[PDB]
Amino acid sequence: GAMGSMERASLIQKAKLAEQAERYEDMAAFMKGAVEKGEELSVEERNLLSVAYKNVVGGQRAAWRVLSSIEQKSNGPEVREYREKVETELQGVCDTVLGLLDSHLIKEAGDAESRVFYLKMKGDYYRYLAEVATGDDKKRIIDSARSAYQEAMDISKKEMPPTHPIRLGLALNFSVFHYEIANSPEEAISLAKTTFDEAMADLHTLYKDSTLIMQLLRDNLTLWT
Amino acid sequence: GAMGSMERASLIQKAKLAEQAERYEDMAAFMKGAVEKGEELSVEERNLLSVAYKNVVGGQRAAWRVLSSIEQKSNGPEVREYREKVETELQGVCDTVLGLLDSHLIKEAGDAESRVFYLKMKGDYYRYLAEVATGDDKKRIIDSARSAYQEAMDISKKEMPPTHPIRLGLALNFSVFHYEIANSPEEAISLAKTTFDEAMADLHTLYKDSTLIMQLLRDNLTLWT
Amino acid sequence: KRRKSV
Amino acid sequence: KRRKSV
Ligand SMILES: C=C1[C@@H](O)[C@H](O[C@H]2O[C@H](COC)[C@]34O[C@H](O[C@@H]3[C@@H]2O)[C@](C)([C@@H]2CO2)O4)C2=C(C(C)C)CC[C@]2(C)C[C@H]2[C@H]1CC[C@]2(O)COC
Ligand SMILES: C=C1[C@@H](O)[C@H](O[C@H]2O[C@H](COC)[C@]34O[C@H](O[C@@H]3[C@@H]2O)[C@](C)([C@@H]2CO2)O4)C2=C(C(C)C)CC[C@]2(C)C[C@H]2[C@H]1CC[C@]2(O)COC
Ligand SMILES: [Mg+2]
Ligand SMILES: [Mg+2]
Repeated sequence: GAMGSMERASLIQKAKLAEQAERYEDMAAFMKGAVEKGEELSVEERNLLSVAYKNVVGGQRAAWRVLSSIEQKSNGPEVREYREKVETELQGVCDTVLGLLDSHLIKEAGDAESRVFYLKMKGDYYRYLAEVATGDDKKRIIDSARSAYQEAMDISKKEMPPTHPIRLGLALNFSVFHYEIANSPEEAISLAKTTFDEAMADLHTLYKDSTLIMQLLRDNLTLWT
Repeated sequence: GAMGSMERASLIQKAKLAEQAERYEDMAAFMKGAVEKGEELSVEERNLLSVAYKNVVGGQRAAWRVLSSIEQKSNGPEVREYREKVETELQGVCDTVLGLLDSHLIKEAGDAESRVFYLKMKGDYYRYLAEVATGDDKKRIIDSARSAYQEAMDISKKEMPPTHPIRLGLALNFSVFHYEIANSPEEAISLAKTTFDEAMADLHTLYKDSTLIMQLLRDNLTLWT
Repeated sequence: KRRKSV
Repeated sequence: KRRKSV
């Protein structure tokens, strides 16, 4: 509960409905309920999960940036108070995802694709916490992000082809982590570059997801150089 | 509470922040808190209120239409169950707005602009309830919408010029009520037509809001004829 | 496609 | 304007 009385397959079905309706908070609640059934997620089901929370957090991060912008320029208490509200809500979502990753998902993920997928998610949600962090725990949040991403990189390099969309998206986001969280534009640039080049050389074995992501890498390289 | 401890001016300020951040549910909660201070709203503050809830209900109605579409085409229980969830949430918002109109706003609204504004809102939120109604109370919901809109029309005709954006928007929505709720396309057409023509003849006394709305009237007339 | 309201 | 992530 709130989702404990609903059938696993009914949760997945409603999550797909919620997606069609752009009800991403419902989507995420339904998928969270699915994970809580204790069984491992399929490919499709992990995709649904990540898209649900990615959207929820994406709206919260977009709003946080607007309020932080307004706050810095105003530098009464109202702007800071409301930014704090959004921030705390955003943190609560990231804690929820990280809690789902730590309790069910990473533990039981035996195959390469699933493990890397969940470790990328773990990196991303610590990265989102790092975007707002200014306390003593900032440093520990950054190294949790790096640590998850690094383990995901190591597995993906041993077990997956260079053109795997999960490998490519991992590198894309890890490279963003280097650039704007860890203040290492050079490492961000080398990682994007090398990922894009190894991927070009393996296209001969595929595709839409992968070319989409390779374009995202090309975009960042163009932005950063 | 939840907003009872916050200053009236801090609520209005945060509502404007929430708008900038596209946090329309926060926006609506803040404005609801403002109304609950017991003082009458200014022009700007009524605008903020209507925009907050108009957006919240607009997302819920858009989602309801996607689920209703899917449901009719599928004609298990999941589609109907989830449509029901969204529906009940949508009804709860419409009841909240109608409750605010009935408790504070219409009662104390002495001037023409404020009274018509609140009566239009009352018509709209009964109209949104009528879009989803299929019970015994359907008929009573439709005549609550008509009754509010009619009183708003009568005042606006006595007290406001034909080009007043509130008069124009009232007629635009009342005309939509005729067309798709009351099954009276002819009345919807005559009301849009006459409103547009009286308005053209008074432009000589203004403007962006009004020409915007006149365009919306032209759009519906083009759609319906 | 969809009629306007405001 | 804004770098891509996925
Ligand atoms: C797993 C993949 C990709 O394989 C995956 O794509 C599958 O899933 C999405 C959405 O499914 C709910 C997909 O479904 C259809 O086919 C597509 C894909 O196979 C489609 C509608 C079609 C294409 O329009 O979009 C995804 C996207 C790709 C578009 C790049 C963006 C969302 C995501 C799930 C995210 C994840 C990426 C890299 C790591 C990821 O970022 C996860 O990190 C944890
Ligand atoms: C009261 C008016 C209009 O005067 C009013 O416009 C004032 O308020 C909006 C939004 O304010 C929060 C406005 O602010 C700026 O000037 C604009 C206007 O003066 C601007 C950003 C500018 C223009 O970009 O948009 C409005 C809109 C007009 C755009 C047509 C759409 C939202 C609304 C509030 C709704 C209401 C309409 C008719 C009845 C209404 O539908 C309410 O029924 C109860
Ligand atoms: Mg759990
Ligand atoms: Mg009240």
